[PDB]
This record gives sequence, C-alpha cells and structure tokens, in this order.
Amino acid sequence: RKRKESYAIYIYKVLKQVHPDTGISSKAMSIMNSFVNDIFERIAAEASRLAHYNKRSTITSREIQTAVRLLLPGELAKHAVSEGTKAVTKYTSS
Amino acid sequence: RKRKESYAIYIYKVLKQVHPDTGISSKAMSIMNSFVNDIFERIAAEASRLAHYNKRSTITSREIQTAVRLLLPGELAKHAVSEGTKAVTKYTSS
Amino acid sequence: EVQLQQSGPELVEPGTSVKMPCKASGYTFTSYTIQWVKQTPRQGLEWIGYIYPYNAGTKYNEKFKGKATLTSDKSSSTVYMELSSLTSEDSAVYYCARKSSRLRSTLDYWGQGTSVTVSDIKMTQSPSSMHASLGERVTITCKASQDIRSYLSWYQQKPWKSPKTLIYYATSLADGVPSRFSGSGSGQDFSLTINNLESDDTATYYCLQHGESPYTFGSGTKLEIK
Amino acid sequence: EVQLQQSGPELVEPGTSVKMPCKASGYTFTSYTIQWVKQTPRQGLEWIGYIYPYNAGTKYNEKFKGKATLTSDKSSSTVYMELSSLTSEDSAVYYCARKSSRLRSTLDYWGQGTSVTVSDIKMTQSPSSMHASLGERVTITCKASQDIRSYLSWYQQKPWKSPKTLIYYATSLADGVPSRFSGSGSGQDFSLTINNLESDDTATYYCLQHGESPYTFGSGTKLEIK
Amino acid sequence: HRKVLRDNIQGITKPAIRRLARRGGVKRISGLIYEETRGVLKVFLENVIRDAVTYTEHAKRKTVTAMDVVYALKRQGRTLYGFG
Amino acid sequence: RKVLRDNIQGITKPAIRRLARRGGVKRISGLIYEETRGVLKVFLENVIRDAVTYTEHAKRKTVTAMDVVYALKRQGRTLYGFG
Amino acid sequence: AKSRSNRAGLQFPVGRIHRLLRKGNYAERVGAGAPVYLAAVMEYLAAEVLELAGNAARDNKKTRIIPRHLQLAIRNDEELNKLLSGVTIAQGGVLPNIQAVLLPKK
Amino acid sequence: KAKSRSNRAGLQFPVGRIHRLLRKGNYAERVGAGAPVYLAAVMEYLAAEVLELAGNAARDNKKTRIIPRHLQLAIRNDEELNKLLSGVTIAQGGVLPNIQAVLLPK
Amino acid sequence: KPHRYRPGTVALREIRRYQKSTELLIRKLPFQRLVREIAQDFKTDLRFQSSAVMALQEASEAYLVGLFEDTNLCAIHAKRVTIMPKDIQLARRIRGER
Amino acid sequence: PHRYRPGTVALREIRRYQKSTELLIRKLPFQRLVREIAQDFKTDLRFQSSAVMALQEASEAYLVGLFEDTNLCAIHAKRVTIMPKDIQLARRIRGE
DNA sequence: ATCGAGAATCCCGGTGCCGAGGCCGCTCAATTGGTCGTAGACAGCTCTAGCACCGCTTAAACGCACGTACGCGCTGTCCCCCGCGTTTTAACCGCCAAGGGGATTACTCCCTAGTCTCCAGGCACGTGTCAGATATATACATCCGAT
DNA sequence: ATCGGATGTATATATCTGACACGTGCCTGGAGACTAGGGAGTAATCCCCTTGGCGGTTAAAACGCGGGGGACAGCGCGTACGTGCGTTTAAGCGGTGCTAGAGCTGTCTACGACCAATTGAGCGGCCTCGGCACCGGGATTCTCGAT
Repeated sequence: RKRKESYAIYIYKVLKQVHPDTGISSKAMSIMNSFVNDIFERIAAEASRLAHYNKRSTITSREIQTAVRLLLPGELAKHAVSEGTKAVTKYTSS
Repeated sequence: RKRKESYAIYIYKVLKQVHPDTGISSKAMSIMNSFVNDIFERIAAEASRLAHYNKRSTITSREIQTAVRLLLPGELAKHAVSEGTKAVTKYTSS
Repeated sequence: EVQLQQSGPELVEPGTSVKMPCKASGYTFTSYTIQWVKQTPRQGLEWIGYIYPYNAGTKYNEKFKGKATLTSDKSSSTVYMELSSLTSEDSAVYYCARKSSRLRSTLDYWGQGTSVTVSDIKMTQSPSSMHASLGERVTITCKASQDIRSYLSWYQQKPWKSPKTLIYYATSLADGVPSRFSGSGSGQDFSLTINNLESDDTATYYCLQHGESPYTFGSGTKLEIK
Repeated sequence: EVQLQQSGPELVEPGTSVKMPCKASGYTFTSYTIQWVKQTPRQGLEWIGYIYPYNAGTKYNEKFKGKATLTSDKSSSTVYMELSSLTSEDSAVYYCARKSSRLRSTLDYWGQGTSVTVSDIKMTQSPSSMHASLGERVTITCKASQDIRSYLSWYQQKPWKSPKTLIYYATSLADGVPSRFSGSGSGQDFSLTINNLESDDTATYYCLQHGESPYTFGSGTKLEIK
Repeated sequence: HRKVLRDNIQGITKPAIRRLARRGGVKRISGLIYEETRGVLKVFLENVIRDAVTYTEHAKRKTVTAMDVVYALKRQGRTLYGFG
Repeated sequence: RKVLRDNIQGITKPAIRRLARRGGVKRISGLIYEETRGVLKVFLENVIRDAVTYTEHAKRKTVTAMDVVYALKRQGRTLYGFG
Repeated sequence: AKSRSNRAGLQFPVGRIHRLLRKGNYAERVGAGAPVYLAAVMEYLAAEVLELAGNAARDNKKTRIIPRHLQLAIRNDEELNKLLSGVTIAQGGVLPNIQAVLLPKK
Repeated sequence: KAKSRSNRAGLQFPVGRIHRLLRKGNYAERVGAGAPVYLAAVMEYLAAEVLELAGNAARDNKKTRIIPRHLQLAIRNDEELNKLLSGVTIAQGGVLPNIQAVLLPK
Repeated sequence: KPHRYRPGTVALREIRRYQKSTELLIRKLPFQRLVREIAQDFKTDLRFQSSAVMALQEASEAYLVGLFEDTNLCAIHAKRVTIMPKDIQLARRIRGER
Repeated sequence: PHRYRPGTVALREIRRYQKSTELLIRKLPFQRLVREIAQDFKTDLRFQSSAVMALQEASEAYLVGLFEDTNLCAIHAKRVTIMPKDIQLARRIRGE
C-alpha cells in the first residue's frame, strides 16, 4: 500500500465540470489515466528533443508549445495552444 | 570552425580492418555516420526506458544488453551481445 | 484561403426538389463538418443540420427531419443539400458554414449564400436595435434559457452579405478580428462589447449557442452609426 | 528446437536426376541461408553452395555450376537440391546445413544426410591422426593458404552421423558445447584444443573456412581415444 | 511436475476466427483462412511474448506482469490503454 | 519575392512514369498522374509543416536540412545521408 | 498555501507534473511555465475526450462512461483518430461498419 | 601514462566520447562504467557488419569505393538488417532489382 | 417445410451483432494455454498475472480484427466477397509484416 | 520500320530505373513546388540547398515505395495496369 | 408487387447486486522562503550562402497518330461455403489449498559524480594523385517479323 | 522452331578531373587521481496471488448434409495506353553580384536548482445504495417463399 498515484481524481473533477451528472467506470477511468500519461510522455519527449536540437538545457513553455503544435493534429493544436497560453498568462499574474 | 565531431575516423578504422583495400565516399561516410548515431540513440533510449521502468537511476551494461536484445533482430542480437560482453570482460581486466 | 463556394440564385415552383452545392476548398475537407443555416426576413437565422464527411454522419434539426437531406461527395469536395416538398415556408437564403468537430469551435467560415425563391433553448438579445455615435462603447446581451457553459458565438452580418465570425467560446476572438470586439459572460447571460466604433461597424449582430444539440441563433441587433 | 530433416537412402541410375528436400522447421525460415555440403569418403567434405530463402539468392561452387541447382519453397519450409547428369563422381552423402546471413555465423545445424548411390584457399590440417589418453590435451591445427581473418569453424563428425559444430569465429564456443573444447588463432594459424578427453570424443575433426567465396573444409583428423 | 503444453494453436477454433472476421466485417470466409490466421496470430504472439519475457527477466522476476505486456506492445507501435 | 501558383504540374507525367518504372510498374492508367500529384502534395505538406515548425522554434528564417531530417524522423520516414 | 493548479485555473496537478518533468530525464532544468502549459494541454485533451464520451453515453441512455463510449468518441472523430491511431482501447470494440457491396442488392 | 578506454576495451570506437554522450544526453541520472564499453562494442559490431557487406557488394560491382548504392544493396539483401532499417531511407541508394513474374512476357 | 435463411443473411446479422459487442471473441482458457505454450520457448517456469493474459488477448484480438478489416478490402478490390489467404498475405505485406 | 511490342520498352525502363540511383524528378520544378507549399506556413521563407535535396530524396522514396504497393494491388486484382483504386487501397492498408 | 408466417430484434417493467462514489485518517509531497550560480537573452559583428538574374545549349517534355492487347462485361459450370440440426466436448464457475515469489525494509559499501590538471586525440585546413566518369569503338544478346 | 535485321546493352581502351586519403598544427576534451555520498546489492520477512485440482452445467464446438450462389475460366469487343516521331520549352550550367541571416563572442541578470520547515492534498481503507445486467413478456420489423 504505497500510494500508486494516478490521475483519477483530476479526471473526475474534469468530468464533473463537463458532464455534472455523468459518472465513469473503473475500466474507463483506467483508459483515461493511460491516455493522460500517454500524451504527457509524448509532449515531454518532443519538448526534450526540441531542447536538445537547439543546444538548450531548459524545457520551457515555448518548447511545450512547439511540441503541442508538432504532435496534435489540426484544430486540436489550435485550442490546446490557447488553453496553455491562457493558463501561463493567468499563472504569471499569481 | 566549431569542431563538428563525427564518427567518420572510427568508421574508417573499422573499414580499414575489415576491407584494407576498399575506401568509402563522403556520401556513404555520411550515411554510415547517420547509421551509427541512429543505433546509438535507439539503444540509449531503450536502456533509459528500462531503467525508468525498473526504478533505477543508473544505465549499466545490463540495461544496454537488454536494450540490444529488444532492438536487434535475430542473430544480430546474438553476436552484438557477444561483442559487448567480450569488450566489458576485457575492459575490467584493464 | 478557406472558401466555401456556393451556387447562384434560383427560382423553383412549389412541389419541386432542389439541390444546392457547397463546394469547399482551401482546407482538409473531411476534418470539418459542414453546417447548413437558413435565413428568412421573418424568422432570422435558423440551423438546419450538419454532415461530417469523415464518416458521412449527419444530424438534423427536429423541425427539418425529413424536410432537408444532406449528402457529401468526398472526391468532389462538395456537400449537397436537397429540399423536399417546397412549401411557401421555404423562401430563404441558405448558407453553408464550416465548423470543426471540436466542441469549442464555431461556424468558422461561411459560403456566399443562395436565395431560394418559391412561387429547445431560446436566445434573448435584449437590445433589438441600437443607435450609437462613432466613438461609443456598445454592449449587447444574449441571455439564455438553459445553461450553456460558454459555448456561445457572436456573428456580424452586413446587409446582403454572409455572416462573419467575431467571437467564439464566449470570450475568444476569431481570426482576423481586431481587439475592438470583446466578449464576456458564462452560464446564461453573455455580452458582446465593441470598444470604439467605426464606419464598417454597421451590421446586425447574432449570438449562436452550441450547448445543446439543436443549435439556436439570436433574434438580431441592428446597429446604426449616427 | 531446430530440425533440418532429410530423405532416406537412395540408389539411382546414371544419366538421371535426383531431387532431395531439406524440410527445415523450428526457426524463421527466410532469415537463414541453407548450405549444401557433399561428403565422399575419398575427398572429405566439399561445399556445393547455398540458397537464401529471403530473395532466392544462390551461390555455387564453380566446380558445381551446372551440376547442381538449388530452389526454395517458402510455403512448405523446404529447400530442394537437384543434381543433373549423374556421373560416377556423385556417390556421396549430401547434407544440408543451416547458416545465418551473419558473416560471423557458421553452419550451425545439420541434416542427417542422404545416401546417394549411382549405378582458392586450402585448409591443411597438420595432424592426420591422433592417439591420446582419457585426461590428455590434444591440439589440432588448421594451417591456411591465404589470410582469412577469424572466419574459421571447427566441426566434429562421429562415424556415420552428421557433423556437429564446436567452435565458430575461431574462438567462440557453439551452443551446448562444453568448455573442454577451445579454439585459438587468427590469420593463417588456427588451433583446436580439447582438454580432458572422454570416450565420446572419438571423431573426425574438420576445420571450415568461410572467409572467402568457395568455402573449403579441411582434410580431417581422426582422433583415437585409447 | 511441470506442465509442458503442445499444439494449442488449434484451441483458436474455426468459430472463433469466424467471430473475429464478423467483427472485421467479413461476409464470406474461405476454408483455408483458418490455418493462415493461426499462423499470423502465432507470429504476432511470439513477437510480443519474446519482448515481454525480456522485460520480465531484466527485472529479475519470474512473473510476467501486465506492465511487461504493455511495454512489449508499446515499442511495437501497438499502445494498449486500460491496463496501466 | 513573388507568390508562386500551381507548381504541382511541374511533377510531369514522364517523371511519374519514371517513379513507377523504379517501382516496377509496367502499365499505367491515365488517371494515375493526378492521384499521384495529390498524394505527393499531401506528403510534402505534412513534412514541410513540421520542418517549418522546427525552423521557427529555433527563431531562424532558413529551413536547414536538419529540420527536414527531424520532420521526417518524427513521421517514421528516417533519412540517412544529410546529418 | 495556494496550489499552482488553483493559481493557473486548472484541475490537473501543476506541481506533480513539475516533479514528473524534473525527474523524467527530459532536460537539465525545467522552467516555471512548462508544467502550467502541459497541465493545461492535458486538461484540455481529457475534457474533449470525456465530453464526447459523455455525449455518446447519453445517446445510449446511460449515465456512466464505459470503454465503448470512449472508443466511439475517439474513432468517430478525425483529429482524435489521428492522435490515437496506433492505440488499442481495451473492451472498446469497433465502429459499426459494413461495406456496401456486402449488402443484398435490390 | 594515459591509455584510452577504447584500447583498454580493444575497440575502434570512442568509449570516452560515448560516455560523455550518455552523460550529457538525458538518459539517466547516473551512467555505469561498462555501459559505454558495451555500447561502443555493439556500435562497432553493427558498423563492421554493414561495412563488410557493403564492401563485398562493391567488389562484386568491380569497384573499390563504397558508394550509397552498395550500402543499400547490403542492407536490403539481408533479412535482419532490413528488419533493423525498415523505416529508413538511404539517400542516393536506389532500390533492389525486382520485377514481378506476371509482368514478364511469355 | 422448415424455415431457412438464404446464404448471407445470418452472416450479415452476426456482422451487426459482433460489431456492436465489446467482448472477447476467443475463449479464455485456450488462449491462456497458447500464451503459456509460446512462452515456454523463451524462459522455462514462467508465471503470468491474470491481467497479463487479458492484455495479450485484447491486443491479439484487436490485431486480428484490424487485419480482417484490411483483408476484406483486398478481397473487395479483387471483385470478390470471400476472403482468401492471398488477401491476408497482400494486406500483411502492404502493412509491412511480410 | 522497326517497332517494339507494347510492354517491351516498359520492362526495359523498369530494368533501367531499378539499376540507377538518380533523382527522377527535375530539380527546379520540385524546388518551386517546395517553396510554394512552404508559403502557406510562413512568408518569405528560405531553404538551404540541402533541405530541398533531403525533401526530394524522401519524396521520391515515398512515391517509389507507394508504387510498389500499388503494383501489388493491381496484380492482386488480376490486372497489370495500376489505377487510382489501387493507389487508394494501398494507402488505406498502410494507414494514410 | 402485396402478403402472411416465422424468426429476430427491440422495448418495457421488475428485481438483485456489486461497483462507483463519497467519507475519514494520515503521511508525505508540494509549497514557501532565501541563496547562489549558471543558462540564456540581447547587442554586435563578420562572413557564408542563398537568392536573383542572364544567356546558351540541348535534353526532356509535349503533342499527335496508330494499333494492339488488355480491361471489362457476359455467360456457364461446378463446387465450396453457408445455414441448420444433432451430438459431444471442454469452458466456466464456484470452492479450496499450498507455496512461490513480489514487494518492502534495513544496512553496508562500492561505484559514480564532481573537481582539477595535463596532454594527446581528433578536427580544420591544405594537398597531390588515382578511382571513377565519360567518350568511343566493338561484340554479344535480345526482340520481332517472316517463314 | 529457326533465321536474320535492327536495336540495345555489355566490354575494353584512353584520358581527365575532383574527391579522397593523408599530413600538420593546435586546442579542448578525455584520462588520471582523489573525495564524498548515496544507489543498489543482499539478506530477511511477509502475505498476496498464482497454480493446481475437482465437480456439475451448459453453451459452444464439431460434424454431417443439402443446396445455392459465387468463384473462376472462356470468349468477345472496344478503348485506352504504349511506342515512336517531330516540334517546343524549360532545366541545367556557368558566371556574377548582393545582402540577409547564421553563427559566434561578450556581458549581465533573472531564473531555476537546492535546501530546510510546514501543512494540507491525495491516497488507502471502508461502507452504502443505485445504475445496470438480467429475466420474462409482449410489440414491432425484417426476411422469404408461394402467389
């Protein structure tokens, strides 16, 4: 019992603000956890390569934005860039 | 001039010891340099991934051997393990 | 670059069927649903239905189920909409609009519009008409019936032109739209704001929702400059 | 796990043509060449040629070009060998041996052979025969004619059985071979060394070079335990 | 006492391959499809199970866990969601 | 600089026939040339979009051969010979 | 104490994503806005998939998302199908799809 | 005196440079001492294998220099090297000569 | 006269049935025996979790269903409705497995 | 006069272009096409001489490897002419 | 083109159950606050290389005519696969029992990071010569039409 | 099948150039030596969960059988693609010039790593009730064979 640490409670908060009366199954919560870990590992690895190709040693939000534009197709990479820019903008206002 | 650091002189030493009368053109040397860089970064990425899966912090020759067994097909992975084991056995005998 | 080339004007007698194309160019055709909206001078804008060319999957208004029928042709990059049983309640301009399959997205680009001449959530725009000076800050409200969680757009329509997207997702500007226009609101009461007016801001302003499955526009807000 | 099974014994007529299979299972068929070796009791072992079932790529001994053609059958995992115009210089045992496409690899797995009866670098093994005790070290050499570099194998052949691989790449032990056998050498001077002999070490010991294009075996060395 | 299995590729029966073809959308099925399909499935499972056992014996385990299968599938470009 | 239009017809019918000859193709229908031009335009759009993303991440104005090599490498079209 | 998730307006953990970036062997150092951007992108993608799956669950008259609804949501969408093209979703099934030539003729 | 780790291992490939590339490459937090020895030996083996097959392909073409055509012939005429380099294009390498049997005349 | 459906009716009916289900289409114990038989040639005395064989079955059936979906297109391209081993081989060598 | 039968010069050209390693598209039309496609992503771009050669190598390799699968699809349907339906099948099986 | 029988699927209420969803205690990971030291932002400069133009040669592209051979549609045959009924077999589920091994803890120690100094290995830069590219004549192989 | 004309391709000889293989200086990165600390190896213990066995149910599988419809092969017809010839048009090459920007250096400072103290967010455990799976009964819908 050593705290396996999934994304299940954040995916449940997201689900309860999107569909306030719809729940989720355990297998579907496991699939959504695998999906979130998967896109984390894709964006972080593409950002790691972009930092390595430019002789940089920091992953910044510009690397994360370029990795999002490389990995997501079409208008997914348009709205995800807007989401990330909005979060970084309101985070820098503390 | 900023020391672009290829593998070309080592690939030429290897070529002179397998074929002492055969040379190599510059485009073929560029292809062989890309080949050596590619298999380096494939084996190193699989060994990194194995160490991260098993919660290790060190890449050792056991990770490099498992990465070679995962990546190389057939008896390539049988002779490459023999070459690497022979070099490690020779190296720890100074 | 993204164009939705529509047909020309057309006269038909009652009891006929008419097919109008929506030949689309300048983008990847299967990635975006093509929406159909009619416009009458007696009822305003109203959403008919869409078709997704990726799986040939349509979805119609319950007021038009059976009445209108949508079909695509992938090699042609063309969507055909047919109208059956042409009543007197079919005198309208039929626009075809491009909307992504993203839920945040809106009706991005519109067609030329074709005049076809025969021979639920409600949106409440509180100012139906407005006069303003050439430098006055304007606010237009779009109080809703049910709760839509920021799935609201704002369109500007010139007379005898196609509507242009101003603001999607209730706050976010569209492409090419200057920052004079500004959207706010979430839940049921939304607001469009125009900071300093100009000569080309003489138009009528609609608000469209996407929160529930029949998309409903607004009644309109006719803006006059001086 | 690897089987290369073969036909039975045959006696045939001169002038005819015989086809013998090398049905091979237990491995991935298209990734290994299948070598064909001729053993007559007058000239030792001789290498006919191979076929590569990846691309049906053949290569023959120049003294067998025309005398033997090789074909493949990827559905049945079968390699066929035809010998045409059977002269009296054709009464030998024909084995098929599996060999990988690695240059380091050797003919590692053999077939049991077919008795067929009709009606350049030289490997000079210096001891033609040995006699030894049951705890003695023996040393067999394989003096070469031109510089191969480490591409030498060592096989033992028990009487009336198929040969068995001991050493490949002039030092490396084959699979399941005990560490009593050890190879040495490079260039032109190689060595086989058995450390503590037993009763089951009585065989003929051949060296095969596979560094150059016609593979040539050695003359042989019959080791006699007591 | 160790259980050594022989020839369980015939445990994938003719009506199981027909069900997989019905989910694949296939209306009519030749009679030689079943032996072709068993060989295809055996090659796929050999390739995945070899990597899963390599991942398992690197960790010095005797048990092949579900994560070893998920990793063995993932580096073959066959990502599987639902098992960690 | 000047805007270019409709350079896909510079991939002529004999060039497509040479690529089919290298692909082992003996007989070619007449509708193959527009289908091939569309396929090549889709492939080149997908590669050049990624190479330009790699280029303007570096705050460059020149698309180097390394950006093309990276843009192909992230599509499974690894190219040896250009660094 | 205020969380960086609440500071950024997010539901996904900016501090945990910061730790996972710092301990994942990705770069020698990790900037401040990079876990914020990555948490916002992951929350956006999770919300899009979960919204389409909840709509597909409501269309089958169910108030709980099963893997079938995730599979239908993902494969009935071109951009998500291109993002998850090499992904098998367990117990997802396939989309209902029969070719037209297999149907009876007249 | 200073002795190279390549000469300690018997290699032609740089064990020290491969150690620095593993250390500065964001692969793990630590790198063992036998990891660059093993990796340099595997890289030298694979380079020697493709170089020897390419040199034989050059000699069969009666040339004494390896050009990219000989590397391509060496790699695509080999099942294991073609499985290793399947999604790899070799520049100025061409294709393998292969016509289908049906296209040849009677 | 017993009732009898014409050939193709029941096949389309179970296409619509198995394209609506999400279940596993191979029996569980024969697949588990096949997995344990295949793994005997890589390491002796292996154990499998209960979810490891479930992951292998999900991946294997997704592979086979996705290959039959391409085999069907190769059969329809040849103006047939029966799938054949040459259709399986064509789909597999265009996918890059043969 | 002399006249080869239809299919002879085609097989001769198959053996000619399967023996060479050249680029089979002209350089300047391909470079113009690359600069025209790149206009939609950034204005006033600039290319190395090597970037366009890396694009041409990859593009010709893609098209040759697609025409091999297209030839297999044509031969499967008991034809020797390749058609757009063969191209569409070859790309659908590959997953494009 | 209607039309009834039969089989299949869909729907509609009612029951049971176990899995989702929420609460509670706790611990450990995230936050907060300083401190430092390197990464990178920015200004400035030089030189490479990319773009643009221009003229000429010539090879490839283009357009057209002719004919063939291949695509495609039609028809016939037969045999193989499908639908279905009956018999058998093995999966499956519930229950139980060992015991192997995965997972966690504690502790010691050896192996690797970090620092500093030195020197030699490798890279940039020149340089000659020879391997290949090309021109040209000659010989063999092959294709095709007539016999 | 065979023979000969025409065409194409492999082969041998000259000859010419630029690219490759080698030499040299120099500088920076690797090796050597040393120190500190923490990762991991190893032993030990626990308890989960995997494997094996057993017995009754019953649903799926196997097998046989009749028949229809689909695969495949032959045949004919037309059209579209290949071959070749002559005219046209850009590609390629070389030569030149201009300047934008890539690449490199230097300086400074903001920003992230790091470390220690604190506390609350999230995770395991447990507990409950309602969404759904299932069951039985009727209702619609599709299919298929005489008509």
